[PDB]
Amino acid sequence: FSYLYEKIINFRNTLYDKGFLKIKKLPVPVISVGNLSVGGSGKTSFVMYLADLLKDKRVCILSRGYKRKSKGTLIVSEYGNLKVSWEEAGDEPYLMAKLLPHVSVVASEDRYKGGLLALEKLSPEVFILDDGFQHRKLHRDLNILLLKKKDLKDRLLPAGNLREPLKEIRRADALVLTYQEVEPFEFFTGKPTFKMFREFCCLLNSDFEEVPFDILKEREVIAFSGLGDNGQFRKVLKNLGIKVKEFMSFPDHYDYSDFTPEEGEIYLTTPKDLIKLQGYENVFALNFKVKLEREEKLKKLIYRIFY
Ligand SMILES: Nc1ncnc2c1ncn2[C@@H]1O[C@H](COP(=O)(O)OP(=O)(O)O)[C@@H](O)[C@H]1O
Ligand SMILES: [Cl-]
Ligand SMILES: [Mg+2]
Repeated sequence: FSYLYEKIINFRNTLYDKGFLKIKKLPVPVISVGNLSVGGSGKTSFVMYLADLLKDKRVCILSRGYKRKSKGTLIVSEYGNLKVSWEEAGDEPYLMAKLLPHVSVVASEDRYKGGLLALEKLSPEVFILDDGFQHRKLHRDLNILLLKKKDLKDRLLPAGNLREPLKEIRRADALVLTYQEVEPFEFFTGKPTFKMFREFCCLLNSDFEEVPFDILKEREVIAFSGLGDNGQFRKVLKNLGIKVKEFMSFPDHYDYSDFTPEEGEIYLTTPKDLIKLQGYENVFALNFKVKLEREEKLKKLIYRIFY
C-alpha cells in the first residue's frame, strides 16, 4: 500500500507546490521544526534548544497535541504558567511547557487557529511549529528539517517509516542532522546544514531536580522509556557505561497508568517519561544539553525572519 499512500502524498505536495492549496500566514514570524519519518528525531529537544536561543523574544510553541484528553484549541502554558495536566496537553507539549518556564505553549490541530488565539491572548513575537514540516497550510518563514542517518535508507509508510519521500527535503531552508552522538553521519545538499549532538551530562530526580549520578554507582538500574524509538535510549545507556539489569520498552506516549515500581530498585528513564511519574521516589531521568555545530551561523539565519 506504500504505493498509494505515496500517490496521495505526492498529489498533496504537488497541489501545494503549484499553489492549488491555500497557504495561510500569521502576522508574526513562524519557524517550523519537523522531520520526515515517524519514530523520533530530536524534534522536541530541538524545539527546546531553539526556544532557548530566542530567550529575548516572546515565544509561543504551536503543537498538534498528540493523543491528549482535550479538544479544539488549547493553551497549555502562558509564559511558563502551566494550565493543564500532562494528560490534557499531550506529553511533548507538556514537557516543553514544563522545561521552558519563559515560553507559551498552544495545542491545536489547526496551527493557524492556534496562532490567532495565541496572538489575541499572549501577543507572542515568534511562533515555533512543533512538528510542522508536513503542515504546509501554515506559512513558515524558516523551515527547519531534522534528518537522522536512518531516514536516508528508509521508505514510505506503511512499508517503512517515511511520511514523505526524501525528495521533499527540498522544502527545507535549513537541515539539522541529529543523533550525531550515537549515529554520526554526513549529508551535503548545499543547504545550510547543522550537526546536532546531545550531551548527556545530568540526572534528574522525579521532582525534576538535578542530582549527581552518585546514586548509579555499583548499582544496576531497571531502565525503560516510551519514545518514538526506545532503541536509541537503550544504546545511549550502553555507551555511557550505565549498568542496566533490565529494559522495558513501552509504546510512544505511554501513560504509565499501571506502572508500579518494585521496592529497593532504581529506575532510569527520560524526561518525557518522568513527567508522568512525578513524585515516584526511586525513578530518575537521564538529561542532556543540545549542542549545535556552527550555532553562530544558525542564529544569524534565525534572526533574518524578524526583518
Ligand atoms: N536518548 C535519550 N536520552 C534521554 N531522553 C530522551 C532520549 N531520547 C528521547 N528522550 C526524551 O524524549 C523526548 C523526545 O521524544 P522522542 O519520541 O525521542 O522524539 P521526538 O522529539 O522526535 O518526538 C526528548 O525531549 C527527551 O525528553
Ligand atoms: Cl531527543
Ligand atoms: Mg514525537
